[PDB]
Amino acid sequence: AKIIGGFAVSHTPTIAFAHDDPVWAPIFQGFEPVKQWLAEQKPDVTFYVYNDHMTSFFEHYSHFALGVGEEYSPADEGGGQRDLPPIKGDPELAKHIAECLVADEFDLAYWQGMGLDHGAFSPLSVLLPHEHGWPCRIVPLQCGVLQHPIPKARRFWNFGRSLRRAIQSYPRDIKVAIAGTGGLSHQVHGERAGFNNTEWDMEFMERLANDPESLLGATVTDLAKKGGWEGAEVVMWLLMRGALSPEVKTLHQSYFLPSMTAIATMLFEDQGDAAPPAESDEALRARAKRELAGVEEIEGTYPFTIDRAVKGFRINHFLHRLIEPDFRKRFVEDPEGLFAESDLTEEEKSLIRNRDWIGMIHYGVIFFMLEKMAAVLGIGNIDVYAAFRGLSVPEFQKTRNAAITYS
Amino acid sequence: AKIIGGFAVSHTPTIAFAHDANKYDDPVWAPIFQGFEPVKQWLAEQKPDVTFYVYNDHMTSFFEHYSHFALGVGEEYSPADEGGGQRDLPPIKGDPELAKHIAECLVADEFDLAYWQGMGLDHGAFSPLSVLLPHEHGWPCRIVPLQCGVLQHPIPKARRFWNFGRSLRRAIQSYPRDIKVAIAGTGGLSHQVHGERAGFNNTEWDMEFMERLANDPESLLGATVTDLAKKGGWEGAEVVMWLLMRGALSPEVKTLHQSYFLPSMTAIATMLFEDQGDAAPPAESDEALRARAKRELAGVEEIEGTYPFTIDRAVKGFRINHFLHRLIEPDFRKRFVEDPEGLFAESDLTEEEKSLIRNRDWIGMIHYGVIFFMLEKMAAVLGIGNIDVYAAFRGLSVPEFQKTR
Ligand SMILES: O=C(O)c1cc(O)c(O)c(O)c1
Ligand SMILES: [Fe+2]
Ligand SMILES: [Fe+2]
Repeated sequence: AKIIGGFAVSHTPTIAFAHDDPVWAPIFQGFEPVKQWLAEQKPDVTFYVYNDHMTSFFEHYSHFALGVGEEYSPADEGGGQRDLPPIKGDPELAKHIAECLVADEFDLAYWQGMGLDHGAFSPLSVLLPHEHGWPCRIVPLQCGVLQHPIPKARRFWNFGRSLRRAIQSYPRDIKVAIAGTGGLSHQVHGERAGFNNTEWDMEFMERLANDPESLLGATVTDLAKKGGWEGAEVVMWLLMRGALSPEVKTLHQSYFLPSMTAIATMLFEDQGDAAPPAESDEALRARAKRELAGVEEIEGTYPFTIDRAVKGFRINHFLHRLIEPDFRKRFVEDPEGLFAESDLTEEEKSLIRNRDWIGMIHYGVIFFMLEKMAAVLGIGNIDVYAAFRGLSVPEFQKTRNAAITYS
Repeated sequence: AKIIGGFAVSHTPTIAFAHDANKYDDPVWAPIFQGFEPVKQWLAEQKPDVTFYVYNDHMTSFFEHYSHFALGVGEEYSPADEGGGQRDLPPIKGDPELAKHIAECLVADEFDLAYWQGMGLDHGAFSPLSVLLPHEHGWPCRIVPLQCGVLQHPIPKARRFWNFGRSLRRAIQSYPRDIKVAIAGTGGLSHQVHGERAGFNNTEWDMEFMERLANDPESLLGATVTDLAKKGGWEGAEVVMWLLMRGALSPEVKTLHQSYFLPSMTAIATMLFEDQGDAAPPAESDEALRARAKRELAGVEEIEGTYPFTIDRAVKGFRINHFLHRLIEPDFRKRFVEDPEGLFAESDLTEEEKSLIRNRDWIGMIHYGVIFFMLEKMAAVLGIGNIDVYAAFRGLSVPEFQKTR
């Protein structure tokens, strides 16, 4: 319910290839005014804004993909999975922001179970004591900055403005940290590959702390030019800085340009507000809940909200694979071998084994995986409907105008 | 540039099913198919070049990663597997150009999108398409599928679907090419297909909502999910997708057709609309729009050795980028090293895309249409560092290049 402040930090696979000297040591302590501040505050959760560099987001690619799931392992980036402990997520804070954001006409994606690559883990494993677990929980916002067109900077800034008061209206009194990673001036493709611009970096940083809104007119061009093509991903800093106070105070501001990137780092301390907010936090809580208010009075109905998807995820994911003609062939011949290899708990196993249709709907399975499972078992949709209504298929077809069957 | 009209239709898998079984003959399905004919033939006469196609996917191609407005930008689309194998239907061609133009306009109008390709279409798409268009090897037109995340709540507000169609019109209308575009809205009508409530319908609501959608759509925009699903069943609330297509037609439309059948779980319904032009020139011009639409990559052309990864690039790039993306699989990892020709002979890349890789032609891949992060994976897979890559991008040698600080 309260925002402690947000760190802007480069994410780079070189901070992770090596870490994991005359040239390194000066930036490792341009960093830790905030192993420090992440450890005296010890945030409950960190809203983490980053960019997947075409590892877990490619064939289907989103502009603002909120992470909603329980844990996040290291994405295998082509160099094997980096030995790190799975860091926890925060589904109910994830859910709550999704409700405020959609309510304020931001179109999200939601994702679960996919690796986090160096976009997240490289600066993390240097800001955070990651020896057996990580000191806080994570709400990853994966932005879509690589495949144009992409949201305008003003759209980034505004998302941040909404996100902030989405975190403020959260009913649990915890503290949250923001993190808009990425940047700064660099290009890593084309004949321009090596470009930098430190005359811009310094202006963008001083302006991004004391006057961000003068950055709201910047097109991709102005950005691509003043900082490299890939350096325009600092739209994600205008996101992060959006969710902080109007006025703030930089209690740190390091910067060093070694090999590939301008590696900078801005630490913000959240002041209070510019005034009370226009709409109260309960009236915001009211508005985020309006679309599904009193859905509880509908019976025999199990809304597939984020919380149900997280609870359902392992059995859902498992049953989703029936679309693979090879998975679904073992499912019929050697169901146990499939079970033993799964990561399905034992009631989940029983539910499928028993073909307990109504039980899966209660438990969290979404119908359309059962549609698939029915079809794989050569029993139609109708038998599932019948079994939902505790009726025999003939007693159920009596309730329809005609008796058709289908797969 | 020309929007001719728009139709609405259920995408029940029964339609697909009754088709493949060829039941244009039996008591039950015979009148239902006859309800599709007015849309069928309107399509066969108007001959649109593109159907922009609003549908929903049913946890097939969209599960572990799940977006609201997901624009198919790719070049062609095959039927998905739903646990029983792909149906027997030709792929259907896409329209990456118009997809790219629309993408452009919609982001300008502050719609956060997703782009996707390579992925099958499930009964959401091919169930009514199989019955509305002829297809013994060859669909009569192209499509731009818009896949809507209507299943995992919260989803966009009803007014946000409407508003989408509203920008979608101006975008489509502003496309600098003389083509006929039709607009499809699929899903519904009343039905609920999970839980103890399964079997629910409401014919009264279906009829109130279709006439309202037709003759007074803005009256629906305040509708919440709880309204829609109390009135129309849980999965019947997917009719916000009819709002969206209605959103991209004229304020007034000629409703040429309407049919209703309720054989089983689903109210199988259809509406054909004829577009009636704009009865007053709009508050932003076709040229003013296009300007505002490339606005942010305006003058990008003048930047040396910069190759933006726009959607035309991504579509050009897709087969090689997909091949180079599989290097995160540890099995694909090592065949790429132990038997590259075996991996090449099994792939679907042109011979040129193969050579560009065999050569490790770093800078020739960047201009072919390969994104750098796909090479960043390729370099570290094969032993090469990124150090030589950046240099090759400039023509410099590994030791000459490092001259920087
Ligand atoms: O059983 C049906 O009539 C039905 C099944 C579906 O999977 C579906 O998406 C639908 O709209 C209707
Ligand atoms: Fe990045
Ligand atoms: Fe549907």
